[PDB]
Amino acid sequence: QGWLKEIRKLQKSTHLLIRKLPFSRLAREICVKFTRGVDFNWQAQALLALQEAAEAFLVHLFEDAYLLTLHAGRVTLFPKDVQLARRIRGLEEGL
Amino acid sequence: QGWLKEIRKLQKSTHLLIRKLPFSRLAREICVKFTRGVDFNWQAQALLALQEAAEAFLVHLFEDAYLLTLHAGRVTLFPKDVQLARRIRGLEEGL
Amino acid sequence: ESYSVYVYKVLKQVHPDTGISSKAMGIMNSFVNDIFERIAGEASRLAHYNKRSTITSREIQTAVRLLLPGELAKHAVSEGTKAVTKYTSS
Amino acid sequence: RKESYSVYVYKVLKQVHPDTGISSKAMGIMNSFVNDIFERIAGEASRLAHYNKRSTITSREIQTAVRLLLPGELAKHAVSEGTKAVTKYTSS
Amino acid sequence: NIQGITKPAIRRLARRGGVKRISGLIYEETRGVLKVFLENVIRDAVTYTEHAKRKTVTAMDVVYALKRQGRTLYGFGG
Amino acid sequence: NIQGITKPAIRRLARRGGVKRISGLIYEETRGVLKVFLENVIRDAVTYTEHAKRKTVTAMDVVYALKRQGRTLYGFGG
Amino acid sequence: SRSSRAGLQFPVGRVHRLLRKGNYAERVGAGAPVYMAAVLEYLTAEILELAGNAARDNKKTRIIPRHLQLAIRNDEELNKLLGKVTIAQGGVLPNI
Amino acid sequence: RAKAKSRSSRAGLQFPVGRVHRLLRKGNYAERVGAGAPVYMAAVLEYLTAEILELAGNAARDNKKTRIIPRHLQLAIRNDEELNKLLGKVTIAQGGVLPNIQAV
DNA sequence: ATCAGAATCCCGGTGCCGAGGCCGCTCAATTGGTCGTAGACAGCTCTAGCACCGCTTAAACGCACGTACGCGCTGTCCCCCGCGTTTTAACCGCCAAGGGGATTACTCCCTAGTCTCCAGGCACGTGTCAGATATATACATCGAT
DNA sequence: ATCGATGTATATATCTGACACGTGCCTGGAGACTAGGGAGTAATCCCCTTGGCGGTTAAAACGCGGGGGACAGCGCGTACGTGCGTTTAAGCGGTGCTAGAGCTGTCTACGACCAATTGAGCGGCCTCGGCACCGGGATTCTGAT
Repeated sequence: QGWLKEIRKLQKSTHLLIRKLPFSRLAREICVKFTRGVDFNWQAQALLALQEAAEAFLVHLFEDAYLLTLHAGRVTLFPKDVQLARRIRGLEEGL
Repeated sequence: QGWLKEIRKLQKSTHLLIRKLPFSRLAREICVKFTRGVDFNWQAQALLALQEAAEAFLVHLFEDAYLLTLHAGRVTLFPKDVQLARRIRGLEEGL
Repeated sequence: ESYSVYVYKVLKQVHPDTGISSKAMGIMNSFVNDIFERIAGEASRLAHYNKRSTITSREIQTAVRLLLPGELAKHAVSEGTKAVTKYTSS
Repeated sequence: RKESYSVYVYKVLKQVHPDTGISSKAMGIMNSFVNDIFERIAGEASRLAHYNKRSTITSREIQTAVRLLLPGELAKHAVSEGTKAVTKYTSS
Repeated sequence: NIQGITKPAIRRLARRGGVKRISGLIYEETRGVLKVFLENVIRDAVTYTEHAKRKTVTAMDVVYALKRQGRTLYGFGG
Repeated sequence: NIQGITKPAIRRLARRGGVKRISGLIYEETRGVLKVFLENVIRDAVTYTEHAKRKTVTAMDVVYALKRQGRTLYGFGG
Repeated sequence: SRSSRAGLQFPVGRVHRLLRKGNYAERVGAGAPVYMAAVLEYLTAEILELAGNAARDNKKTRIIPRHLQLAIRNDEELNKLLGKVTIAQGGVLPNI
Repeated sequence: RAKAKSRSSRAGLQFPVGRVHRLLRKGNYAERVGAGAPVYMAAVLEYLTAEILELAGNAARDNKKTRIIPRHLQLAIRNDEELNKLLGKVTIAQGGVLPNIQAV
């Protein structure tokens, strides 16, 4: 029953769940496409602000998709639930 | 299969589906509670603007709730689906 | 310039023994600034709809009754209408 | 006198489709659409000039507001239309 | 008098939304969500009306209430 | 580098969200959702950064780029 | 005519007056109403061309707001620009 | 000259009236700003600040802390229903999601 | 696949009324010219972002395995759609009153603007104590020996 | 699952660093005066909203019957959580460079601001043709067999 202890522990802590360096390299990889090949510098608080926003969006999408999962009469999340919550939330709230 | 002919005939047309006079009485009954007892007048275009907005809101909510219904393995729309569409639709875009 | 002095003054009025951290103070500065921009922009478009040039206390009172929910919009306009009526006495 | 955008929506309509017309209600839709997009682009440029400690809405804030608000293909054509019009206007 | 939002009208709204079958408990909740929507938009339109020195809820007050709540309406005001 | 968002990290985000069980197809769909979200935020932040005459994406540019999308983020822009 | 100078059909003087009397900023440049009216004219040309095609597909020589809704909701990007708006007297795009 | 009484002192407030007057004037909200609007605005901001600071102090006393961290600000905002509608579109940095492991 | 029988568009009349073209007028935009200041722009300081190295070491990962659960099938049984007759209230067309939107004209008083002081708030600096761990003690709380 | 092991709240013990109180300083806010226009306020015209009545007639309502579908039960079998050994890359902690943020100082194009003038655009008015409705052709789907 380690999922109950894990959910009960992760819903108390406030630390970032995605590790900071591969999220930084992901943000560099996405940022170099919109700058037409030139590389930009990032402030240290810019990546932390982006990581807080991305992780909060991901946990809110996961609780919405789990409401959809319990609507379907199951407990496992299937990506059809995340894909459905992205279009019930809208075109800019779920995207 | 009269439901299919009814769905296509209602999706072709643009006319207001709710009748104008009972919706007008509902809008005035709701309005008299907020105006501190003294009755207010409504313009002829105000009741039509509110009725177009309420009609478009109810059709969009029924589209979202029917997506949830087809997610649950059903074809009958159930009030739990409209409740869940309002819940995962947000605090701003729902209700 | 930030709202750190006033959030701390309000905090020591409300809870006299508690304190606030630096990151929570940044939350409070951002919260005060965001509610300021929302109420001021709503009063701005309220003055723009009626072809007026002045943001009075009526425009702020209407923007508070629009933006805030029902329970808060009956307390905030009490605080505002007590503060302005105190201020005009001077 | 109540100013509207009905004449220019008609001029643009005649240019794109010289045989069609617009109803009164669908001219109200377009006259409200232009006003809504004008309010959005100018408010975005307004807060964009407020961020950078500037007082002037020049063409950079309008172009950046267009790039912020619009989607990917519409932005790339709308900034081309805007830069072409600004170059044609300043070449006079 | 929300029972004037009749059962075939709620059925017509659901059939415009593409709903094939409708349970019998939909009609008492559609008349709750419609009441909540009206008690938001009419409250904001009455606030916009009472801010001016008016006693008439115009089409502009409803359009501005709806634009305040994020759902812009076109073709009535502007 | 999108595989650097590892399966334990996605599972930790889902367990924070309250999810009891997770299929194996969530990890390749959550990475696409994170790609789309970071593209939408980083495009606006790079647009704000390029609008100023700067080559460094600051912290305020992310906060403004999120308040653009309607998701406000308190704690960095004040 | 300033609008004619920029090769546009939307007005640059009315857009400059709405930018100056709209409280957006302390000062408004010269090319900002030109750029603004060009963007508005392009967006109006795009949605009117799609509405004209949607009206000609219905074999009508006149645009009613049903055709504007069929123009917005069928196009992918104008549906992202006009996602949270409601076209009056425009029926929902057919789907099931 | 008489002694300089600040405008937030005569209104019985703690948030500044002169600073919010300068922010309303230089903010391009309107070309003219009245006198009672900064007093009203500062009173509303001082009420909303004391309204989430009281619930934050309550959640810090419930966590047995004598100091407010933004986790307590999240627990204060997401628990009261009016502030959850006022701050629905607001992400609190370094704030954990409210504990809701649903009983299905 | 075959039926007779509803169900959909396609040519032709008929007519209403609203779009569109045209005109007079008036006000808002165009044209010159001034002039004060915001922004382009060089020059310089110095913060902090990037890059690297080396060592931990906690987290990721591969593999296997049991079992919880997804999913397809099936059987009662409720209860929603369709149909037919009532029946009732929305709606259209008149008609008439009058409340209140909207405009104008006068006029005060409120708020921008400026100049001068000076006290509130910010940057910096430093003690000290709240909180993060740490680790043996006592207390619930059940799952696997 | 009658107790035994197992996770979990008390509790004192360091210990670091971040909060909070203090000081010096400066620029932003308060006081006092002017002065011009925006908004308060009465007066009036006329729209347009409400209210009423009477017929009609389309839509709502009631009830009945049947068949679709919700939902509970169950079994097969896939795939997910868990445990454990292995491996790897994130994180710390230092260090060193330099790109670029940020600040200052000069100056020049640029946009606000007046006046005079007039053409673009708004209100109103009239006509005509697009569209709504209707009527048979001609075809083209739909349950029962």
